[PDB]
Amino acid sequence: MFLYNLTLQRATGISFAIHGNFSGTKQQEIVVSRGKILELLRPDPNTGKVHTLLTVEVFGVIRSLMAFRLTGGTKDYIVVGSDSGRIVILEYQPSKNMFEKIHQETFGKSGCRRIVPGQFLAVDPKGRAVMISAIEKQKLVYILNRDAAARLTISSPLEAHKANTLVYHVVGVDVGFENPMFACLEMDYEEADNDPTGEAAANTQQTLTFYELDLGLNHVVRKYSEPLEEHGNFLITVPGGSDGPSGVLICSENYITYKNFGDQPDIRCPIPRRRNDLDDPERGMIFVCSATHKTKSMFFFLAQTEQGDIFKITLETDEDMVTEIRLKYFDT
Amino acid sequence: IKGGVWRNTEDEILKAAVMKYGKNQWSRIASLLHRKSAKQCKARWY
Amino acid sequence: TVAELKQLVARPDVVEMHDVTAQDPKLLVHLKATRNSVPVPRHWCFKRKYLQGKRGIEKPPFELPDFIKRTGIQEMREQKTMKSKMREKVRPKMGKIDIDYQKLHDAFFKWQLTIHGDLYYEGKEFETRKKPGDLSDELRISLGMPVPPPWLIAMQRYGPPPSYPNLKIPGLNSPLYGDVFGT
Amino acid sequence: DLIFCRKQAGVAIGRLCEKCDGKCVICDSYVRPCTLVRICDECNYGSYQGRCVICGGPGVSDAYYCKECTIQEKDRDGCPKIVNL
Amino acid sequence: DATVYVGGLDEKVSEPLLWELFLQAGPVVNTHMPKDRVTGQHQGYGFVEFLSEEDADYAIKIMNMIKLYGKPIRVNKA
Amino acid sequence: SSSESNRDRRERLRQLALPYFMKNHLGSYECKLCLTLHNNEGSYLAHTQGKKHQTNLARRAAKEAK
Amino acid sequence: QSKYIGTGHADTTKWEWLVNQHRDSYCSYMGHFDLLNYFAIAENESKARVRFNLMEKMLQPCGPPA
Amino acid sequence: DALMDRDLVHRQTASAVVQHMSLGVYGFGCEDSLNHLLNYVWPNVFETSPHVIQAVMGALEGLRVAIGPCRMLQYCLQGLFHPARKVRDVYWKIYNSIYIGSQDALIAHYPRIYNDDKNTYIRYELDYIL
Amino acid sequence: GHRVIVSDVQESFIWVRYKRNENQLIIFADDTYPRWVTTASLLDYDTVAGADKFGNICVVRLPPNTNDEVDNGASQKAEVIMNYHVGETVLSLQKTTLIPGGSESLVYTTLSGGIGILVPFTSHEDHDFFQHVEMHLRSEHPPLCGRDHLSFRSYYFPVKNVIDGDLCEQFNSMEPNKQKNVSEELDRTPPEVSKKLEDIRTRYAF
RNA sequence: AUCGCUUCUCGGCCGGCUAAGAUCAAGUGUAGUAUCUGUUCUUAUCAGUUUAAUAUCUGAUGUCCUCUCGAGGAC
Ligand SMILES: [Zn+2]
Ligand SMILES: [Zn+2]
Ligand SMILES: [Zn+2]
Ligand SMILES: [Zn+2]
Repeated sequence: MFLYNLTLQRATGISFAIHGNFSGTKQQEIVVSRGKILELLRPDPNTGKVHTLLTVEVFGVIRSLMAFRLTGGTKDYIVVGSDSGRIVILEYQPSKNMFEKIHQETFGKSGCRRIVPGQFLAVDPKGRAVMISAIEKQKLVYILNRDAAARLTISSPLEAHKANTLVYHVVGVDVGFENPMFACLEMDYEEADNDPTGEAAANTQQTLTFYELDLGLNHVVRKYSEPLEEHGNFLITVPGGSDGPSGVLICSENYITYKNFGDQPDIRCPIPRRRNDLDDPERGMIFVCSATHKTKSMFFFLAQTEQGDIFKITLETDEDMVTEIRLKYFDT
Repeated sequence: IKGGVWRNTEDEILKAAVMKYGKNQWSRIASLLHRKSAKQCKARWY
Repeated sequence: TVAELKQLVARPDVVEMHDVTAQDPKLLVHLKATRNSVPVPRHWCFKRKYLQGKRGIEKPPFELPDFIKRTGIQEMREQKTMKSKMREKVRPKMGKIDIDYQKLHDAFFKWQLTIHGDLYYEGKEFETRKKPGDLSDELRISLGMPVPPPWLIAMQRYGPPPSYPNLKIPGLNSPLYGDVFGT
Repeated sequence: DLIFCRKQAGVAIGRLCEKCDGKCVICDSYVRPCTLVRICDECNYGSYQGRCVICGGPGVSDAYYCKECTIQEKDRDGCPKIVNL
Repeated sequence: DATVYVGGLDEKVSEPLLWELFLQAGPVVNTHMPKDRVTGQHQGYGFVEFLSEEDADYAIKIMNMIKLYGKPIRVNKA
Repeated sequence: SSSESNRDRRERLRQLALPYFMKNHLGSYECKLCLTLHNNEGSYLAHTQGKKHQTNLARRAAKEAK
Repeated sequence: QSKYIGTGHADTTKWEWLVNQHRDSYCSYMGHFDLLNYFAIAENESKARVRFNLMEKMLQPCGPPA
Repeated sequence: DALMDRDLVHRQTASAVVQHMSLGVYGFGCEDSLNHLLNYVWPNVFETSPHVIQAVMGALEGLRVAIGPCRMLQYCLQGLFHPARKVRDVYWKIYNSIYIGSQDALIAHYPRIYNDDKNTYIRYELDYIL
Repeated sequence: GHRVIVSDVQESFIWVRYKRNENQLIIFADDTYPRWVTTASLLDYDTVAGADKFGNICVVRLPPNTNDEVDNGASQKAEVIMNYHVGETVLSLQKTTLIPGGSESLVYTTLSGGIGILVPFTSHEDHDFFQHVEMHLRSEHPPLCGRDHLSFRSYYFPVKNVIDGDLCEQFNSMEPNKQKNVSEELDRTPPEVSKKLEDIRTRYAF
């Protein structure tokens, strides 16, 4: 017997969303990722009716997705974190109404792995170097520079390898025209495996480390480390240089902490709770995801709880020194 | 180069060959063995 | 203790002589009995290096699948003096096989083992798959019975055999088609 | 005495000389050239520009992997430029 | 009783149809059915060693029902 | 090819001079007493022409005659 | 092989083998969007909190060693 | 007939045949007979001869991709913890060969292993039922 | 109405016939593989379809020689006739005829929100043709991420007897030189090819 | 009819001469395996190493006293 397969209704589930300018237009095309599917939408400034410009199936499990831009560049490419051992850089040709495969690079084995990258994906604000990472042991970097014709060329990889180290999340860091930085959440289980008592199960804090790419030395050295008080799930870029301070926000259990280097001391704030809540007090809270709103005038952040509570995160700074943090209830 | 130590295999095969062909034909017997000549086969017999 | 270790398993029969020396028997007991997994081959603890040529000298050289036999190549392949060989170079004749390209475009299309629960080991060939209740053709011929084999009439009177106690043979406690009169 | 270097695979294309020209590196075979070889500039640099991946002569061509090593995914490991020990 | 003596056979019978033949009753552990070398043919009498004795005494009871080539087969203890 | 003739000629010579030696389902020569395998029958024959092969036939000789 | 995590050997313990297959299962859960969503459905949480609890269970699972 | 051993070279070369066949036929649905042949392949696992052991390795690798890991692993389970050192050396070598590739797809096929005192060996995630 | 199909959470299918007089529950067959089972469906009396918690679809058929009354860990089993990885977990399986006047087909939803169908072939011609489709398409039009199609559909279990329609339909999106040149490798025309794939969809579904 | 001898008959085992006519083919090296032959452990006990278990390897021959390995006494 033989069976021919047909899809009829394509999956409506949306795992990821990235907003960039893919046509070189002042409008913002929204590239969203259905489960096995790559998808491209066009919302309308006036009526807001969301036009689907493209829907394509990649025949592979999408893992993470990020959009980026060359420095001061006109247009935006796409980086596809995949389940294969290949990162691919894509460009949507507005005319042809379909994507082209701009770059195909093979960093390792196939399928969702423990040590194989593609899991977590970060990129520099200036688009110099994109950093790709697995859950454990392997963190790789591809450096990007436009060619003589200003068409994108990808470099050779690098290696961040650190033994027996779990990576919670990786977020690009803002340093304008500098040696790029990266915020890697890490933890070491090597303390836990050699501790028959079970003490290392507790009393082990996830280490926040900033790697520094260095163009001139063309390797990636561990530079910054601080132990995190409590375990946060994810991090947030804080645009630095001209606009705002350069630092990272850390979303932690029942807290958010701006935690940065230089002389900058950490700033913690509790995650506010609603008056007269019916839930188990034993159930804490963190934030799910965050979408930064970046404006030539100002900037802020948007956070959400399990319960769906979006807050507007703000920074109170003295010059480049942030003194405190202000969170106003935004919506739900 | 052909010269060397005598082997039980070469020696037994020499027995059988001498039995079959006869004493006066040496070139025929040297033909079967490897790494040995007719003179060497004859003098090895006698 | 190899004794009490046999009380902790659904199929303790899996535990064997050297099994009690295992570095982790308290698991291997639970693995070896896993549902569809297959046993380890037995040729070790036998020092014979997995084979000898005793039973292997009575085997046929080979026999073709019937699909290849009907073709007719078998008769085509079957002798030559040396000067005929240097004549075979100077003379040479062509087209000795002269196969039918229709036939060899036919057989393997138009015309043309074991399950997972089995694995081969050294000496095993015929036996497991002649048993009480299962005999060969010819010996049927010497016996000369038309389609029970008649001494399973006396397996009525004298009783079920001590040697194969689990026995069932047709018509008695085993309620039979072709050759096989007992299982 | 002779074994892979296995440094991280870069974007540099492999280069085989006259001798090694047709060989798929790992399977040692000439069959079904399909994909392409990548080795790090740490293995391929300078006097190694256009050098053979094996003997150390000038590369006249580029190595192609077989289909055999493709499905077994061996082409994705460290750079298969043999180093003498 | 572990062994039995078996008379009155035809040489087309061999050690195999004895193997198969008496294991129909109960397994023959050790088979002995002489091959005569001189004229290369069998006289047709057999000796059988079993696992233990019970096999072979049941074998005395049941055993002499076999008929090899239309003809009678002797089985007795030994 | 001349090499091919020797293989043929050294099998026949070890067939003439030859009851124990045989050829298995493969091509090798074997001594069925001693259960030895021989690269060439003549090489095998010598083992067949040896004093150890001799003994193990006598020992099996006695072992049967008992 | 050694530098490839999950490599086994003859001296491999139970505990290490099972904690391996655990951690690999968890990386699969982080990997496949759906199966993750199944988990979120069954036991009611966010996708986030699920992945968080898993990342907590990465080092521990089965608890202390022996 | 060949894999059943007259002499080692038969097992070796025949095994190589099983390899290239196994890569070639992949995905077309013939796996059954390849399983049957895998039966006769399987005893040859044990030997010290370099060419036959590396041959058998290539063999079982191709058979890995063609048959799928599940069946492989179902032949490779019991050998892991067996008391002897030999069997563990080898079955762990095999299990590694099966492990590096397709490590992603192995998850489903690890059997149920009961939990002892200090450790919980049951993965309960798979037992969540809607 | 005759037999009963047990679905294990782990060891998958257990064929169980209920003897009415003895009232006994009878396991006469089981699967050759462990599979984590979401739900089952009957294509017919002798076949069973099943989905994996991991998002696989298997179909296992009894041998026609099965013993209907009986009394390592089993006696006789059933061969696995199909393995296909959807990549999306399937919580229900239902066989039906989607459209009036259409051909009977198999139906699977998934957890991702997608709804799709499996369809039998009525001819070896469309069979082999779609085979060449899949073949020259794959290498000539690789998947987007660089991930291979074949492996992705063979992901947990190797593909057996399934042609992927969503790859065959991408014939539309290829460049006209791809479309044409491939059609030549297929010895057809873009209209021929295209309509011939519209055949199955049309006839069976929308 | 028997013995011996003989004759016939039947059955079974059951390559010419010459100057011998003249003349006479071997690659290498790096790794590695297999198959032949020859030769060695009647060691007793215990302890340790070691092995799946063997095997193997590694160490010594109830204690004290007296007399000339043996004898006696005390345990
Ligand atoms: Zn290198
Ligand atoms: Zn070269
Ligand atoms: Zn290759
Ligand atoms: Zn011998």
